[PDB]
Amino acid sequence: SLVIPEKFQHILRVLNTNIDGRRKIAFAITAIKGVGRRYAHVVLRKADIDLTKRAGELTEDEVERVITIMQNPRQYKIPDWFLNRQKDVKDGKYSQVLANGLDNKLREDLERLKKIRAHRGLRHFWGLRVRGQHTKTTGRRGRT
Amino acid sequence: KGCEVVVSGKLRGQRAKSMKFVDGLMIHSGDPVNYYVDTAVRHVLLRQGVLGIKVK
Amino acid sequence: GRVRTKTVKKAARVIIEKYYTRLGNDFHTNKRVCEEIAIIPSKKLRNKIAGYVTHLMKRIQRGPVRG
Amino acid sequence: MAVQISKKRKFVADGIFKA
Amino acid sequence: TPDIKLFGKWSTDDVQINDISLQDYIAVKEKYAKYLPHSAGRYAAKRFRKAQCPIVERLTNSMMMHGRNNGKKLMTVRIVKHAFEIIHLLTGENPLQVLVNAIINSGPREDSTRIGRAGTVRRQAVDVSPLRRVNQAIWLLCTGAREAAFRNIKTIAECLADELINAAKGSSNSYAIKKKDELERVAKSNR
Amino acid sequence: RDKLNNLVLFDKATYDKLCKEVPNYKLITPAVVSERLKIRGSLARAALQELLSKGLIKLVSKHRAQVIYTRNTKG
Amino acid sequence: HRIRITLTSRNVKSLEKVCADLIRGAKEKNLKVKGPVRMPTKTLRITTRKTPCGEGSKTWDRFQMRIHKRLIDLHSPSEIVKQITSISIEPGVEVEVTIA
Amino acid sequence: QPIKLARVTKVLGRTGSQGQCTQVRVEFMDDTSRSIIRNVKGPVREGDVLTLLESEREARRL
Amino acid sequence: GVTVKDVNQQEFVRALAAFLKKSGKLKVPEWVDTVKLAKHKELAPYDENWFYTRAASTARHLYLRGGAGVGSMTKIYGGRQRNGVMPSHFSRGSKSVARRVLQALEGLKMVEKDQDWGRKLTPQGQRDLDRIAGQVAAAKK
Amino acid sequence: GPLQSVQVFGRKKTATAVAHCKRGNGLIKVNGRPLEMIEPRTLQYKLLEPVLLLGKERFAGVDIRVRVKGGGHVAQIYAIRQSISKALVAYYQKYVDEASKKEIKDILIQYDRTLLVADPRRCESKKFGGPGARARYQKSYR
RNA sequence: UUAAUUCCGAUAACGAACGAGACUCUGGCAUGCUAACUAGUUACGCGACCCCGGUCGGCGUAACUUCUUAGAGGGACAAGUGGCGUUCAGCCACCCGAGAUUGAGCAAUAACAGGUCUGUGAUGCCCUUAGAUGUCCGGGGCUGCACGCGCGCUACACUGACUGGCUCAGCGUGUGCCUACCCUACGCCGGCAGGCGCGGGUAACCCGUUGAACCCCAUUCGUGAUGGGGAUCGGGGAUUGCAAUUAUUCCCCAUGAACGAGGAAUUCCCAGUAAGUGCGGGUCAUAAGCUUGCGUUGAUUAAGUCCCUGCCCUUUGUACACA
Repeated sequence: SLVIPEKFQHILRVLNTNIDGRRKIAFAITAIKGVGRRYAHVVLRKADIDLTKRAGELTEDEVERVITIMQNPRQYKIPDWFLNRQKDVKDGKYSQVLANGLDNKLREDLERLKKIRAHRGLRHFWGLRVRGQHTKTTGRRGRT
Repeated sequence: KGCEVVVSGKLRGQRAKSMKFVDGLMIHSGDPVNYYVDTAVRHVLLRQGVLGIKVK
Repeated sequence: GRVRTKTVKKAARVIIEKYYTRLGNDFHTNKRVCEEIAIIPSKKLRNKIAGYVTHLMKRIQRGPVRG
Repeated sequence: MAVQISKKRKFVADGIFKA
Repeated sequence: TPDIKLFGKWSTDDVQINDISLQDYIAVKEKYAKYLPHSAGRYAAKRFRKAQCPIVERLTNSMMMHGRNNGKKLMTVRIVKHAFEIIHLLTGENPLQVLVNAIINSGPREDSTRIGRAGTVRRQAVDVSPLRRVNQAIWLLCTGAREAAFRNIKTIAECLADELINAAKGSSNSYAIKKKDELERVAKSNR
Repeated sequence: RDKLNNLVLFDKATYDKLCKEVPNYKLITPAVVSERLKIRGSLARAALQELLSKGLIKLVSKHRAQVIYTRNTKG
Repeated sequence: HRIRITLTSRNVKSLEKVCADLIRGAKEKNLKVKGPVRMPTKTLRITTRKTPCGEGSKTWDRFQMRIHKRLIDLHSPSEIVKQITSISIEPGVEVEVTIA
Repeated sequence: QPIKLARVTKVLGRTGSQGQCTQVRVEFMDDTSRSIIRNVKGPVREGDVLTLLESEREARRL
Repeated sequence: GVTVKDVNQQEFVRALAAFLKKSGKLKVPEWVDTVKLAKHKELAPYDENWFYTRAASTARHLYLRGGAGVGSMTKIYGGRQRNGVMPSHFSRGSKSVARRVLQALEGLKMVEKDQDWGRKLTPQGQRDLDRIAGQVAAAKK
Repeated sequence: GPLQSVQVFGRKKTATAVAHCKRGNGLIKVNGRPLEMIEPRTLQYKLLEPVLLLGKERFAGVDIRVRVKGGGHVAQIYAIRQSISKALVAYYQKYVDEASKKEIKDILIQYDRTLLVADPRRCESKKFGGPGARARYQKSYR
């Protein structure tokens, strides 16, 4: 039971993510940009997985079923409030975004505010703090 | 038992002075100041400006 | 830092010189004598006066008190 | 009466009246 | 038990301080032998009242430091209890005698200080008093446990148990004995 | 500089080292065994609970901070 | 018959004068009287800065105003203690009388 | 060279740049006669003992 | 015999939460496997059956000090909201979790919507509380 | 038998403990719980100090109901260990031998004084220009 | 010698005054006193449960004042014993004892071209005074960013983070004069922030027995910039206001930065003190990383010195006295 079983996966590759097999599953699947601690814990509670295992002890069938629940939010009764992307201003679909998708969403969004030339975009472009934060004595490491 | 009349302000020209007229015993510190020393601070209207008065 | 001021000391010397015959070695009895004979306006001052009275009188017997 | 001020606010109001 | 008072589960009787200098300023036997280190206080009021505070209560008091561990005498006493279990197991004999011996062997007896001819200055070596021997011994073994435990899996109760076993034997391994011999070196250097 | 690469799960020869070396240690704690065998404290505890339950190590007194064991008495 | 007189004052010994007066009154007029219930004192505390301007060393005043309260209960008709309560009214002390 | 035990007989006064020594006359426990003045670090009482690494070198009576 | 106060409460609540789970019919809501217990807490409870523990916790809290409504349950089930870079502050529990636990114990014959507000412990509740107390003490014997 | 009731208290800090001593068989309980269940358990022996020293022979004639309020955890533990000890001394002079009290007092007082005498320390007031009673805010030069 | 120009001594000085001390507020002690249906106790009767008793902040009225409240008095003085001291002033230890220095308020003679004319319908002089430097509305600004300084907060982890469970406070404030604007139990909806219902309280009456944090008991983690850290950022969701863009405040998922304990230097502090830890007041429609108060847990070191830094004396020199 406690011995490293046959075919224990030291390295996993899923959604272009390096998940280490030695990590505990709830903090293992948390590695990718879009999946945090809370979203990792709710979806591993959804998939009928014992969260007491390491991320290498599971089987590829248990990997795909936790990957499907991940990309299928409302399809397994995860409510509107939990999602990291709710009512997109182009799509209008309430569903979570993951690594490369969210990189596209954020980049398009701040470049959209830049191109409509709303101040948020103008503060983004001129390279200052966006949320009315005092810059008279803060933000010097990033700006020499 | 003793009195103190201070008259301060612009006296004998443009730079201000403070003339201090005391006679007898006068205490300054502690609780007995509350019920032995009777005070009165006032302002008077003279042409040069305000003359401040302090009677103890 | 228990140095008695001129108030306590002078009051003690004046009380003994006028009323030697009542005051004694016991602190508590001559606390009550000083209370009656002297109209002293506070309790802590009465205790400090009475305290020094039963130190002066406890040395008058030994001999050469000056003041 | 109907307004019914607290003892704190009443005694301060009595003090300010004199002031 | 109107008989004798164990320190949780440790025997106070037949524990002798062999050194005569740290007999007067170490309070463990017969009268100062209590069940707990954690007592009221009222040692800090006067000068030499610190000397009579149970040496196990002195160990507890000194063990907690660096802001986060301030006013946590309940956490500190549970670490000392657990360490006392571990020094009993690793060694075999009485944990009180382990602590006493470690404190006697960790105490310096000559150390340098800046002296008069105040015209300029001079660094001359002087003797430390039996109370200062206790004070520096307990401080140096407490910072020995702290500095050893900081970022290493070896838990603090086990870190104290190492430092107490080491110093009690007169190791040269213990942080307390290294620092002592360093002070007595600098003393020899300027005497 | 240095990095400490401890195991997450048991090797066969490390499990041999555990079940044979640990019942002669006069002080067995998750900290001691993790240092000697190179294992994570979670597995180190899990093995110590497995070994106590199977009936080899002798527990002294546990706590949420510190869980202490020792060797079984021979005579 | 349970009439209640609440005596409230900033001065204590002026409050105790009026309080000790009304008990003397109730006892000399042969009336059942619950002794003065000393309700906890309230400390109106205001702490100000001492300076009118800004550029003095940071010093604070600590103004206090203590307010004291006794209440004395009586088992009697209204108009007897009305004649008593009308007697010995001081400038300091403040009286409020309820019937039931 | 043997470490010797000595009983502090009396405190004289405090010395050093910032008053961080006790000038005390310390009598040897081994021989009843020999009393030499030494500077003492830490809080020292009258009627305690010292462990001298040398028994010969003496402090200056200031 | 013994009562609820005569045994260690650390073993009592686990015994009573298990006792309720042996029944296993506690009107447990839908969103149990997605919810965070307070907006001062960060993660969902480590354990999966946190509802039966809290039901038994509320139950013995009404036993010891009765007449307690949902607002006193949010007060008693409070902790630090460590505000990140700003200093920590006391924060309340989730009103929904406390209300639904009491409504679960109301539907079951243990508590009662009490006059002067809040919920009492009914004689069947107190009985089951006092009997398991004896079972836990006889177990620790 | 008749009334043999005495109520005696013990303060160490803002906290207070009151012990209702009265004849029966040995039973000592604080807000319902026995003395093995009052928290924290780390301070077990600090509660058992008067029991362990006087023995169960002296206690077994009477039962004590302690009730506590104010202060914190350590405070209330030093309050109750004082309250039961003071209550028994006060009991054993009022209803049995004066030599029996003299025996108890001398044993308790010489182990530790705090079993009878309250520690008179209380939290000192804060003053302006500082975050505590004596510590002051950081003065800046240049 | 003292905390002190505080006293004793010496003595051409003797006797006094202000400041110091005394005084006032508070801290701690009373099984003594006067009193309590707006504080509670011990009994007692009913009522629930476990096996006569145990627990009961479930209920209800005979004794009472220990517990709580605030009034009066009492109490501690270097008084008692022993040493050192010109044997004086007093200091040191030790007993009995609740205390053997609790903390603050007040504060001399005189001075500074110290700060305030943005506190004043205190106020001389000057300026403006109808396209106003007045008074109002409308918008922006005081938040602007290569940079140097000052006061703070969270950190860098295992004595720790996380999730459960268990268990203890003290100060306060509360419906507004104009003033609009209060503190809130309880119940249903909601994941949360809130929302909708009916009440209490102008108060030892209601929030409330203020179920606070730390801490304490047990899981998870395992020396990894890591379940440490929470800056920066996207989206959505609530509340206040006439309006939140330049994010007011709050919620949720997301994003996961430098930081491995900090060079020259340098601040504060000796006992319920440092420090940790939370809680009220002020500001306040919205409202604490500030300040001002309150408990909670509770140490290391010292009973010294003029070495550094300041300040005050006495002797001394002076051609200085706006010094």
